[PDB]
Amino acid sequence: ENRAQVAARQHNRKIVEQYMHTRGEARLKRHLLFTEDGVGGLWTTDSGQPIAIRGREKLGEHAVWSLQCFPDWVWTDIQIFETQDPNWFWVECRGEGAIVFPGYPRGQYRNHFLHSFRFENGLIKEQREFMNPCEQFRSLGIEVPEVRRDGLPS
Amino acid sequence: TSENRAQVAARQHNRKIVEQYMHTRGEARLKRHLLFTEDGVGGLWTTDSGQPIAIRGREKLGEHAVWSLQCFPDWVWTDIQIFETQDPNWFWVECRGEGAIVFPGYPRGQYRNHFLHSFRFENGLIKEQREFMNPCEQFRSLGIEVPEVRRDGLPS
Ligand SMILES: O=C(c1cccc(Br)c1)c1c(-c2ccc(O)cc2)sc2cc(O)ccc12
Ligand SMILES: O=C(c1cccc(Br)c1)c1c(-c2ccc(O)cc2)sc2cc(O)ccc12
Repeated sequence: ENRAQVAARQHNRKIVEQYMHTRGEARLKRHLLFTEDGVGGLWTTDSGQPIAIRGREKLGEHAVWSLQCFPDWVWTDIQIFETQDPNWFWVECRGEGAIVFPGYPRGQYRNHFLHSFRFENGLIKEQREFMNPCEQFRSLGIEVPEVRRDGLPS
Repeated sequence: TSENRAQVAARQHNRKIVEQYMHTRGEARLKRHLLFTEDGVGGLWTTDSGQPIAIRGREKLGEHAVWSLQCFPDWVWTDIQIFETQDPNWFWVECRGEGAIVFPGYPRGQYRNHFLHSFRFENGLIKEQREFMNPCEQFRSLGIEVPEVRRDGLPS
């Protein structure tokens, strides 16, 4: 069983690496790193509900959109964490690029990210990204509310 | 090997400290800073301003606990999942948290959120703790209006 666990972890790490380094036109094929029922998406949004893209086909369709609205996106400062689960990885990184979001002025978006990758049978079953949406608000020209700190110590 | 045994031992001990931290609640929070190195850092990495709020030093962490017990009087971490990593001195935690929020100048509220924690260790104690959440949920708990990204132009 330890052999099976070890085997899984090394292959899955390569897939996380490939995902995090997928750039440009290659993003159109990134969904091939998922299971047929794989899910990806953004877990931290203004509404408090995740935005999940469900299914390898819908993920492939969505990459076409992502290529237009984040045309030069790169992940940077990539740190991949294996865990005691050979099928679960976490990634700490930054990301940056132009943001061309429908209905908003073209801007530049930079943020810190955490990604969760869960695997099934050698491919990604669930990818989740977590960030501070306040930085995406700023990139879109949306006013960020400020918590009053006057009464706080520091 | 002897080096592998030392890494296993460090990871097992550090996991116990992460567990203790995550289950520390009530008055015990006043002593949670003893789980840190003398120069340890803790705090909140995701805020409205985009800059972390870092509390630097075991002494300052203990002093800050006094404020934390006033403004989050009954905080609980729930749904705790602890992740060891290939670094015996680096752990991640996925969890939820809940409690009253009693922030100066705001109405008393109830705050619920999802959290990720990072714990880095030195010599058996916490050198750096960092907390990551979506601040929009804390805005809601304080009665602060959350801006809405318009979705009309997006694929549905
Ligand atoms: O930036 C995204 C995004 C980008 C790529 C994938 C995913 Br999933 C989400 C956001 C949205 C989105 C939703 C549906 C789409 O088809 C396209 C974009 S809504 C929204 C609200 C926020 O407060 C912050 C970010 C977003
Ligand atoms: O919740 C906290 C917080 C930060 C660090 C430790 C603890 Br405990 C709580 C926030 C603040 C704070 C700052 C300085 C203090 O001394 C006490 C509170 S400001 C702010 C702004 C946000 O948008 C969201 C959260 C906070």
